[PDB]
Amino acid sequence: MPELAVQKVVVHPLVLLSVVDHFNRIGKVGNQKRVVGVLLGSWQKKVLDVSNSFAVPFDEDDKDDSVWFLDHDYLENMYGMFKKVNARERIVGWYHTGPKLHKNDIAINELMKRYCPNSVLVIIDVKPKDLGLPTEAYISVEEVHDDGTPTSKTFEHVTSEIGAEEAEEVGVEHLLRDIKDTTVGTLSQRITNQVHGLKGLNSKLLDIRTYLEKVASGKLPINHHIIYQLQDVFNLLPDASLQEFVKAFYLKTNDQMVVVYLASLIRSVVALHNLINNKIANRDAEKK
Amino acid sequence: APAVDTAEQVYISSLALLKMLKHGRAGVPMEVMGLMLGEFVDDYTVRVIDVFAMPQSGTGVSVEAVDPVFQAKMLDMLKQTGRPEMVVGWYHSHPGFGCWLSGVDINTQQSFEALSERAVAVVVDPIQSVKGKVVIDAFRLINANMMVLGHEPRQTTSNLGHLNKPSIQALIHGLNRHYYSITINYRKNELEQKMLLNLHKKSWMEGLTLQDYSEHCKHNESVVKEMLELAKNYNKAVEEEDKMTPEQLAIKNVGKQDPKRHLEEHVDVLMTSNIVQCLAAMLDTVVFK
Amino acid sequence: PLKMIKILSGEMAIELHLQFLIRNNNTDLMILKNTKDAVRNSVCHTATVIANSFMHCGTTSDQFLRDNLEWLARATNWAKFTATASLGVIHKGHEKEALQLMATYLPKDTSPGSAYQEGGGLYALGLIHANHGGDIIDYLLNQLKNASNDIVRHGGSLGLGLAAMGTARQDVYDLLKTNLYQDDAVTGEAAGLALGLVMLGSKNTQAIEDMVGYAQETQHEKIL
Repeated sequence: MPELAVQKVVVHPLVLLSVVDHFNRIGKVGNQKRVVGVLLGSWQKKVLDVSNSFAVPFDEDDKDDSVWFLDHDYLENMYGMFKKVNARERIVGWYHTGPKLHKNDIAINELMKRYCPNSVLVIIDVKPKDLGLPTEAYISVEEVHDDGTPTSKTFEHVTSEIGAEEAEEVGVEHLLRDIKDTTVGTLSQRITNQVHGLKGLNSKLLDIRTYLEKVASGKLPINHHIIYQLQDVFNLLPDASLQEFVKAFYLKTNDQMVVVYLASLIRSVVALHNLINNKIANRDAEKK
Repeated sequence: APAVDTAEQVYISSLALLKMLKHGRAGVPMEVMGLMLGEFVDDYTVRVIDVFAMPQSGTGVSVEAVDPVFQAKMLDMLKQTGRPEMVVGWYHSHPGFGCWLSGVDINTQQSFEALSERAVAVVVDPIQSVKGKVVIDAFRLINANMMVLGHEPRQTTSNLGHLNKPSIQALIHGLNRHYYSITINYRKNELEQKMLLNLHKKSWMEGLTLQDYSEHCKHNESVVKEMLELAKNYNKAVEEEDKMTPEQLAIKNVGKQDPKRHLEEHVDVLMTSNIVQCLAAMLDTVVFK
Repeated sequence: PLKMIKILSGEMAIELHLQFLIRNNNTDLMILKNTKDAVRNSVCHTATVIANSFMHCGTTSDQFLRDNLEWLARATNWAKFTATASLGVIHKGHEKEALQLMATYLPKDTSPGSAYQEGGGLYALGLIHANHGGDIIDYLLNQLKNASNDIVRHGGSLGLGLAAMGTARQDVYDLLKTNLYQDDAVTGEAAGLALGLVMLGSKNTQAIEDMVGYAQETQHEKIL
């Protein structure tokens, strides 16, 4: 079966909310036993728009990760209904509720591929992963590594971003009781983003180093691409130059200051003498 | 009856609200409808958890769309998942009619009422979901015997009791002759918010990014040239301006806003470009190094 | 210091309050007729029965009882409950009348006469009796416990809570608690509100543990 019609995967805010909400609805499982559900969305496009998700009851044990239940029958019956809603809604792939992928996920993937025409395994997390994306999208690939590993079926990442639809986007604002200090439209928002940026870089940066250690000892298989990309980052380095700002901002501001002060200087004598007569008047006026 | 029919202030969750707006939008002018899954507590609290939709048609809402088969079919799926939900009511979208309940829409609401005594009827406006204001209302049917004896303010008791006016015209007139409209509240949860607020891993480096000198230079050139033009104006302006009231000074110096303010606006735009570049310039070099 | 014992108990205090109010009172028939003509049975009526009862409060007058006999009879629904309930706000103090007048409405006389009225009496009673409660509370517990429908149970639980106010004791709390556990449709808001009333001005470790723990668990609006 094809996994083809993807080069990008955008995911709606609807997708995430549906999984936390659905956890209570089914059984109040709460990621005690990981859930896999259908991932619904558009087709006949290069880009993948994941419009929607619904849960399927799938419990995978915590004794063992090779045993699971996946409710097949629900998938065929839910199929006919999707057209009643809209004819752009078809089964694109499946969702994993995290916290992480498994080797076991290849086997879960073969069953789901029969239904889909463009299966993808997108891990939508029940916990939001950081302030970054709470979603990572992956696609099943047959590849060899020059680590002395013959043919494996594994998950290589494909770029994930968050998108929205015209109907949905409006609805999100109304619902929200946050105002956004992280809007990123203007200078005020932009300065916050820079502080956070540094913190983001640090969180990402640690992982890269532990991965390098694992290969060294605490043996882990080398994904060749990762090592190739790492070395590239260090070589571009140059040193800094210039950039500065003018005295001009102040000049304008001072201009405003003169105008008021001149108006004040004529007004002063008038305003200050009169005060005593009005003051007396006020106290008596107040009583009645 | 006036002695047990009260209005149902509907708490609408993110999963229902978004679903309904999207479904209507794509179909237009084909109208979509469906049953709403939720739970009923109080004698007036309905939380609308989630929705699924019924058959779209090119005449829109009709009797033909409503069959017990679709509903019955759904309920079997509800058991299998182990979701409990009973039916709270039904929804529809009218791009082709106003908020007033069309003659086929009342027929459809009566059938749905036989199944769940407490039934709600919702107009969605998919068209309005394109703009930044969205107007949607929920309603509840009122009985013919109820009107004569009770009168429509009986639905208003022991609940929120906000009665909506969706402009004048057909919408208001149809409201009055047909149903009682009751308000919308949004259910929220902290977790639900947190999902929405989330951005990107990539934005982390985005700010950091060292803005090209080239682009900066384009901005710098653009800023000094406007400034020079305005500078003259600024120069004439200061000879006068002995009086307060800055708007009067704007007519005098010519145009909306003072020329001092125009120069500052430009100085500030440059300042913003400069702020990202210079901060970024040192910051980048030190951290990777 | 013997009369000092009385006043502290609340018996005396009611005598004072009722006398001042009844004697000086002003009550005009026109307000009642104007309202009567305008709205026959409505939500508007609901606000009126409580409100017009407040306007002429602390009096023993028959005038209300005779004139808005017709109001009570016209009413059904939530409007009827308020109308019965509102008799307690008029007869604030009035110790002897408080127990007798309400008695009929209470479940030991009428009960399948209208559930709305049946709860309404229990609620009226707690209102008059509040913060002079000591004798009343036992009677209120027995009544609430016995009848236990939907409607009567809500009016009972809210009524008992008012009379008992500030005792901070397990005996009223336990009865109420049991009502909170069923998660019955209407009673749940009154039983939760009630727990706080009785406990007032003092705390108990069991009281706080129930209110917070059940709030998290439930997603039903009235208990929360």
